[PDB]
Amino acid sequence: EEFQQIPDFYGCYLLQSISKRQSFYIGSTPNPVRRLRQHNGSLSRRDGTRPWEMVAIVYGFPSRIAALQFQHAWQHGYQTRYVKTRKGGRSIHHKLAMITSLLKNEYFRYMDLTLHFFNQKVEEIWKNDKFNVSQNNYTVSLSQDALTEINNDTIDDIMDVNEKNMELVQNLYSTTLAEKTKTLLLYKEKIDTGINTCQFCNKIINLFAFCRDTSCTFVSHLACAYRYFMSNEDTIIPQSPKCPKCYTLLKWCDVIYYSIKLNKDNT
Amino acid sequence: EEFQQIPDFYGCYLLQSISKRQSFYIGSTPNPVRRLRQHNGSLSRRDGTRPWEMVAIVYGFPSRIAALQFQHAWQHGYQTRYVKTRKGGRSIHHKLAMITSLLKNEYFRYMDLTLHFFNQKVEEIWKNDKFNVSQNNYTVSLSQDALTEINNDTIDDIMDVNEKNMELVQNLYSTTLAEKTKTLLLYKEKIDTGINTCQFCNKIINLFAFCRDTSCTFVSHLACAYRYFMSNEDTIIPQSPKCPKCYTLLKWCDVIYYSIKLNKDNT
Ligand SMILES: [Cl-]
Ligand SMILES: [Cl-]
Ligand SMILES: [Zn+2]
Ligand SMILES: [Zn+2]
Ligand SMILES: [Zn+2]
Ligand SMILES: [Zn+2]
Repeated sequence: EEFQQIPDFYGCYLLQSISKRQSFYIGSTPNPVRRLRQHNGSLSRRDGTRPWEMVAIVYGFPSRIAALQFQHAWQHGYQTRYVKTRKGGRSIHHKLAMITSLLKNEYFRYMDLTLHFFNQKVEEIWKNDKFNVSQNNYTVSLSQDALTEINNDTIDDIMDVNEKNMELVQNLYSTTLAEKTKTLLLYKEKIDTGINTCQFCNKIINLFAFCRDTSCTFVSHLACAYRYFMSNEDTIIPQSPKCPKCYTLLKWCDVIYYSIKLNKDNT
Repeated sequence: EEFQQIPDFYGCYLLQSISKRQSFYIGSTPNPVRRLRQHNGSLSRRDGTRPWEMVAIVYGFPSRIAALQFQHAWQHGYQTRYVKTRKGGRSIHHKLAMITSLLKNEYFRYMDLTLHFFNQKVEEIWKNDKFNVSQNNYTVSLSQDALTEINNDTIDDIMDVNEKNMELVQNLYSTTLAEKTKTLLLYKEKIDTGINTCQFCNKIINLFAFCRDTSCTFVSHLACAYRYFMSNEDTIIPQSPKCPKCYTLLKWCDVIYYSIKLNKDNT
């Protein structure tokens, strides 16, 4: 209906088999923790494909549909270079080239997505950009205590990677939700308390826009913020929206997420 | 969750005041009929802005969020030309230039949107493209019995336009839903009956793809269809997917809509 929200979490992930390093899987899900557990099932109930390491996830999608299409393109879409080139290949290099293609050279560039690595070696192969996909505007993060050059010579090695990788995926998922919860609760507090006017149109406010900095005093109509942001390359989405009060670089999709969510939760 | 659907209907509309021809309003809604009625309220409970004629609607959006952003950009986004130019102006020409900008020159081009006119004079001013926004890939339709050059010299004139415009908006809305319902029911019938294999991978099928032509026999995994479609300019969305069985030009977003919906309704 007219109250559908941007998902709290929706990501597109790459799995790499811990023992079979040239085996990959691309999927998408609103709960990576649960999904990775299904993917691995039980190692006791076998060719060694399982267990999988989730090595990277792209998240922040405005909906399931847009995540599905990122997934489709990742799996079977074409690479580009700053024009179109060869279809996505088999190696880790090709899998990671497609990410760069989609985020940097494709319309996805405008969605303020986050690319997160759970494996540092996979992060560096990506940063490498072997095929020179690109010579902003997404986020790249790497897990604290990310895995480095994986050992898989032994059973204990393999079970260790699996185990640490779970913890790492769990930490990103729970922190993200918790950070969203905290930020939401403080925006609600701001609305329930003050009778604040929009910074721009000065009319007592129905969708809201706040700063990321939850102690900052910037508040406005969502459509007013957009107008200001489009005023001071971008034609239809503000790609580097600085807050007019603190100048912290905002993510416009983030601002919409809380706007939509705060509106939804009320009703 | 993982069962969110592409909306049965979600559109971005332009209103033009019947009496005040230079007054416009841009909005978006999953139910244009209900929304237009709210916009007009009652003419008995006044400056003559009301009643509004809904002159055009863009629909087919994958979600509320994407419709919201089309709306934002329409209202306050920049025009382009085949580079960026002047911000959207006040005239009917400028309002309609922004549509062309968004559909033809912007990422929206890939969403298989439909631009529908309820007013033929507004359609022709749009087709005119006074500012030469563009020298595929959306649909343009015009209401059967669309209004031509509006009379608003009198009360009866004005109430007549209002009245006919309602009927016209109602006919597009109800037909669209009914056409979607019919097409869905026949795809369900196809699944409940046959034990069909995918046309491409030959494995007995979890998302489906069918032809628009509901009597056509093409069926496949959604991801398989996408792969085929990306094989035979487009880098990540198949812009002219011809069915492999009948060669009718498909809309990929339409195919996803029924795919997602058929999957959703089952569970
Ligand atoms: Cl296995
Ligand atoms: Cl009025
Ligand atoms: Zn305002
Ligand atoms: Zn601030
Ligand atoms: Zn198949
Ligand atoms: Zn066919």
